[PDB]
Amino acid sequence: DICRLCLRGVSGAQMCLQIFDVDSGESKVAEVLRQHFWFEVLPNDEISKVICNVCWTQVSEFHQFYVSIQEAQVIYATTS
Amino acid sequence: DICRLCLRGVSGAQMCLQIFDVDSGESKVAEVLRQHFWFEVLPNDEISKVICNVCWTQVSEFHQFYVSIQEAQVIYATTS
Ligand SMILES: [Zn+2]
Ligand SMILES: [Zn+2]
Repeated sequence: DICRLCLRGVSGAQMCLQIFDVDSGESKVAEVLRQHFWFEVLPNDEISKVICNVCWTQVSEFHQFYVSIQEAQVIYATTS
Repeated sequence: DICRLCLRGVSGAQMCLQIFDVDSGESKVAEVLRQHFWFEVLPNDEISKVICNVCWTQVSEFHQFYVSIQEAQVIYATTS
C-alpha cells in the first residue's frame, strides 16, 4: 500500500488513516484534503485511499490554522 | 499595525515579515499566501501588508510540505 499524498511506502496500516472506509462517500478527511490540494480524492483511485499520519498531521495542523484565519477574516469583513 | 492573516496586534514589527516593501509588486510571500488562501494579497490593502512570524511559520511549513507533495504526484503521474 502507499500514502495517497506522499506516495511513500505504507509500513502496515497503523501509521495510516483510511481516507475512505467501506460503503464510503463522505469522509471528512477527503473534505479537508480537497480544500488544500489541486487533485481530487475519490472512493476508487488506482492510487490509494490511505494517508500516512505524517502527511495527515501536516494537513490537519494547517487546516486548523486555516480555519482560525477564515474566522478572523469573516469577523473583520462583517464588522464596522 | 495588524497581521494581515490573523488580524492580531503587531507588537512592533520585528515579529513580522513585510509582505511587500516599498516600490513593491512581486513578493514571494504574497505568492505563497495566494496559493493557499481564498482572498487576495495586494500592495494597497486597507488591512495590512505585514504577517506575523507565527502565521508565516505555519504557512511556510505547510507550503514546503505542499511542494513535496506536488513533486511526488508529478513523478507518479509521469511514470509508467
Ligand atoms: Zn504520506
Ligand atoms: Zn498572524
